[PDB]
Amino acid sequence: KMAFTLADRVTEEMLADKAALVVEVVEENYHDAPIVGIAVVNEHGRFFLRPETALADPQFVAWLGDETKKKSMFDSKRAAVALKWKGIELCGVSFDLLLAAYLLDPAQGVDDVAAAAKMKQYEAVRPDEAVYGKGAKRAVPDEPVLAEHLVRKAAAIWELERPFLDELRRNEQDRLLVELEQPLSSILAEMEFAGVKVDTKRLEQMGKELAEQLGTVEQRIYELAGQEFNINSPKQLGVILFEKLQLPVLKKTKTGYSTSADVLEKLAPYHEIVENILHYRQLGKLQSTYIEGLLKVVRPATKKVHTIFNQALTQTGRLSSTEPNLQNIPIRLEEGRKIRQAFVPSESDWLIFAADYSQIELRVLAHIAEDDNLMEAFRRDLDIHTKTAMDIFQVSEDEVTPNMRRQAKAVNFGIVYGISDYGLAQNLNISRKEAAEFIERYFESFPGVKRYMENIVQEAKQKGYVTTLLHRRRYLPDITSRNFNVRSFAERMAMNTPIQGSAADIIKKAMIDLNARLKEERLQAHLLLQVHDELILEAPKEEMERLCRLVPEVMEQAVTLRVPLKVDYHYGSTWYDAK
DNA sequence: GCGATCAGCG
DNA sequence: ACGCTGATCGCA
Ligand SMILES: [Ca+2]
Repeated sequence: KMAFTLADRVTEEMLADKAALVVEVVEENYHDAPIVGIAVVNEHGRFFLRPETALADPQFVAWLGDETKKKSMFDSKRAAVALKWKGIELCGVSFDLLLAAYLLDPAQGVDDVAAAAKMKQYEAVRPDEAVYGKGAKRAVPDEPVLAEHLVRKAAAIWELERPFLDELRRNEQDRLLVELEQPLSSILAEMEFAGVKVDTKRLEQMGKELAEQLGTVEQRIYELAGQEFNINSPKQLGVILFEKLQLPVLKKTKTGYSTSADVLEKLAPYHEIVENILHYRQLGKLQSTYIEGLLKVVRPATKKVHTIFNQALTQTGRLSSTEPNLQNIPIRLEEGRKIRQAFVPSESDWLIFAADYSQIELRVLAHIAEDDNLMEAFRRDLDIHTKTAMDIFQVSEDEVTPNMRRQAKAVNFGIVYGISDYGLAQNLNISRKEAAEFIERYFESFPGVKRYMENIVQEAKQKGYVTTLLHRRRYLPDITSRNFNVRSFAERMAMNTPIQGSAADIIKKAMIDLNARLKEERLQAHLLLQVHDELILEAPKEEMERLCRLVPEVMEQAVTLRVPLKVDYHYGSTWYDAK
């Protein structure tokens, strides 16, 4: 139905200096994945190209890499990385429909060109899943069906750029797309392609050691239970704990007895089995997710893992990381933290360098709320988390353990983001009236935070959404819900999204500024990971000392707030040492 | 496939 | 009855 040239070679008119481009990669993980087809729509027509012809044509390759040839795309990072795996560079991406749709309304869950086109009443294109199918049935269709689908996706991109930019501009989000998210996309593509090298001999050794400790704990559980059972089975675990052993029931799930760690911790006074269950789950989580899981996704020839940072998924503007998730590598228990010893530089005599923001969301909050005491606290470079721990546990500063700090940190964000007296009581193991008076007290010291909580909720009711400092947006239609519970979850999102999203805006700007600076100074250091407020790099050891001044400065100057930004930084031979 | 659970970020 | 996530596993 749609007209296009099914082309056997590349011609000059496919290389105009503006086009909609589709480089189709069907597999979810696009690392080292087939490119199944190419479409180009421009002023001279609509063209389908087979990748074996276009990607071996030197003039098409030059066009891909020419930054003065502008491409409109959907999910351009996916194309850029699949092309990098083919040894081909993509430059000149000036519009990315996925990131435009994400910015306009992250709740759409826009995952293909069709879902984005629907936002503008454009429906002359099919959903990807209708063309390829799902699951075992998923397949690349016959070439004429493939070619028209790719041409219709590019025809859509061609038509939708203008209405999407128009609405971005009305939302004050046009520079957010063109100067933040699209430059970031190219940077994430370099980080993903570069990968992180893994010491598989060390991982494998930790795996055999764990499997031994697992059995020993597993046997002691069976002997404390007086029988054998599937310790991972909540049916059986619940039966053992709360029927055979008659331990008190403190919580239920939709499906039975809860055995979450906070329940198990409150049962430690009653029976010794519960802490063995705890230790068992921790060892098995390390084994399942971080030894075996990692080794599954290590590319064996290079010993690299190549994550995918999803840039159009979270409702706040954060990234997430998938397959493997390199944003939740263990750190807090020393047994788990050692897995970070298997993450190593990718070259001899290079080192890992990790820099991260100190208390970023509370500094953002002090700026946005304009709370005098909170601003004054960060002007003094106070550690609110440690001060809060001192108060909670009635200890001196030197007595504050890492445990108490991250516990006090959960109270600090709990209170600003709407924890109730009940939940704070359960989290702190204190009475519900103490919990409530503690909350009254903290708002006595930070009344400007309290006003911000009330003001932001009123502003979401009036406007229908909340924004971040760089104008990221999140609609909250449930804020006017008649249902008490639904409305409440929406109010807590109103309190939290502008703070967490602004912290996301800042580190994203930090990454763009950092890359420009590294390039300007002609350094080999390059980014490997982002972990929400943390940047991890690797670099030749000859560069460590320059990076100790460069990276913190770049991150601290990314934005200017009414309080300073603070950055800590470490480097070492493995990710474990970069602390 | 989903819900409970737990690893991380604040 | 703080918010944002992803992987694994049993299935009440
Ligand atoms: Ca931090």
